[PDB]
Amino acid sequence: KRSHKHPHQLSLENGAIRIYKTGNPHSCKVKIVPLDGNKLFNIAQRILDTNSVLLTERGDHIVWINNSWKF
Amino acid sequence: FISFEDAIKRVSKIFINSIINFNDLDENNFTTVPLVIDYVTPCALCKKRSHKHPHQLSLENGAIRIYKTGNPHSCKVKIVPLDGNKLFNIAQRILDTNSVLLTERGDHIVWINNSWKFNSEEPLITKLILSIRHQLPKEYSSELLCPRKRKTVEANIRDMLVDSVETDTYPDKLPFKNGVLDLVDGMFYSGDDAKKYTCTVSTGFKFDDTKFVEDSPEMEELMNIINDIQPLTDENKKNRELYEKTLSSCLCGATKGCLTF
Amino acid sequence: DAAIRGNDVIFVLKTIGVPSACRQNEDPRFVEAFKCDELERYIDNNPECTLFESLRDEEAYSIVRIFMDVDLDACLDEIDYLTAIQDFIIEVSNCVARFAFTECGAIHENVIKSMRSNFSLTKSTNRDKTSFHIIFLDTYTTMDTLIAMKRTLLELSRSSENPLTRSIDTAVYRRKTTLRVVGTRKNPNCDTIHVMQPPHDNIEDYLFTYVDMN
Amino acid sequence: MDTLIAMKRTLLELSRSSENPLTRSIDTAVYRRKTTLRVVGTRKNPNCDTIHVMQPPHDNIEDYLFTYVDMN
Ligand SMILES: Nc1ncnc2c1ncn2[C@@H]1O[C@H](COP(=O)(O)OP(=O)(O)OP(=O)(O)O)[C@@H](O)[C@H]1O
Ligand SMILES: [Zn+2]
Repeated sequence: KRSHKHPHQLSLENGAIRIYKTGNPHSCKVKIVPLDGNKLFNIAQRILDTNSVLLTERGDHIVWINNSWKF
Repeated sequence: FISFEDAIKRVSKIFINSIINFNDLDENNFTTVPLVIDYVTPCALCKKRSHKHPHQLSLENGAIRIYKTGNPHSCKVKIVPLDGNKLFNIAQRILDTNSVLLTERGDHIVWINNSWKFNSEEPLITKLILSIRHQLPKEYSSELLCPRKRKTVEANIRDMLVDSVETDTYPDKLPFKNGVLDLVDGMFYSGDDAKKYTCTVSTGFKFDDTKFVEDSPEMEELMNIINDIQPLTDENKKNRELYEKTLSSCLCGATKGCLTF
Repeated sequence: DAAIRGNDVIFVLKTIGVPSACRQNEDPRFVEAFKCDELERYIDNNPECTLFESLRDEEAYSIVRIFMDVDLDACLDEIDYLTAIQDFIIEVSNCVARFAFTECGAIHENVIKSMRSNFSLTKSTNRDKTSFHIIFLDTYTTMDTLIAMKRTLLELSRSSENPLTRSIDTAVYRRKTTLRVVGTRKNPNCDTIHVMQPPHDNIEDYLFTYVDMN
Repeated sequence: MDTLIAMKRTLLELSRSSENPLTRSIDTAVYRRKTTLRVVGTRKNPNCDTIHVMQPPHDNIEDYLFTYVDMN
């Protein structure tokens, strides 16, 4: 569409954030974002975001510890 | 279906509050008597506060639908199934997406990151299950965050695959890591358009139309090298006519019946 | 195959429970064969008439569009309706494409693109119910294919959780199927009819026998 | 009492969060008004032949009654 003249809006329901366009909702698409998950999965995501473990083209994993890359 | 007591169990877990008429539900009158719950915490359907009308349960299509009498918009509609396993349904949906296939060699090919990948010693199925969770409803995405459930879904998917499929059947398509180009038209298909051609190999370098320009300075200096190697002379034209035949023959993926020196 | 052969005549009935022999006899009081414009005129000039759409002879021409019916005895808000219809479209497209690839030997991506490109929906005038007929315009198949796919559709309806998906009725896929014409009175003493959709303002987009292979 | 009716949400969310094997098989609606619990050795119905099996090292009746309060 073009510039989405009607402002969007946010809502929360059953542990999910819903995004929908005000005015005529049929002119846009409703989007869903789950703001929930496991603690261990969140920890793994944070560790991955730290960017300390990588995968090589030969099927090996390299980690970054003690200021050194080791596999 | 299942045991009635388990149905009451699931219904009572759905309602975070307790009901007063628990002793009044029986196997033959649970669709008629109104349901009134204790009022200490707002109902799970809608936040609101202290719903002013009793609820009711209906049985349709092997499921129980909960609806609040009075204002239809007051409380949200909830459907409880009583038939099967959630993991089996998730596996069925993943198969319906048509992203994992079985080849005649006994290995499983997986569509990840706009490409077909296969590994003979690594379970790519779990990675596919984790990656595909964004194209599933809300109630299914939460279950895929646990490794054990992912292994169970992988086992179900592996059990479900019986027949094999053929791969790399089109010799006129050149694959890449970001798509496939057609040798008869030059048009480059990317994303889902490239899923039609089951190509398990790639050139290794991604396609880019920015350098795919005839009117470029890099192109002009290549005719000098090609003339140095193969002069454009009449007595050698047959050789020239042969020279391009082998050079262009490397693109296709069909069997060749000749040897070149 | 058909190629030049493209259905343009519209076979229409006038009352449920048509007598058997009069159908072969083709009595004008129950059986009509029209085109788009004169059918529109016939449904416009007479507002109290009841019309039902069906095929005449599937022994020589039995290719139709994909059609489904949904009916739920509850009211939903606009946003929940949109979310449910989106998930329903995705799930139905995946299931139908998987069935076509597994049995019919078609191509998954072509089926998905065709069924998700164009589709026509209706609404019911009743406030307390949510019912609609969905027509996939750019997808064509034989009636026996629908008969075979009925079992998979029933399994999907049982397995799913979306309220719209649980309401799919598979009984419509059987011998001598019939459908209600959009914007037509159902019963002589019932005012509940079906209305249009702003995307599609043409009658020919709401018939499942009108075939035109572009 | 009123504590028990308030942690029901807490234990249900812990069970939903924790993935321990038997934790997925707890009951939440048991905490309610006029809660009734089956006494050990008493069948639900004469037709039912299921009874509670006594478990050492506790053998006395007061060891399995939540309505009994003693200060030691
Ligand atoms: N009023 C009620 N509110 C909530 N749950 C109830 C109510 N009445 C019965 N139940 C449930 O119905 C079931 C009947 O007990 P059942 O024999 O199935 O198992 P139990 O609770 O392990 O048994 P026991 O009585 O030996 O403790 C239980 O799950 C109980 O929590
Ligand atoms: Zn509510």
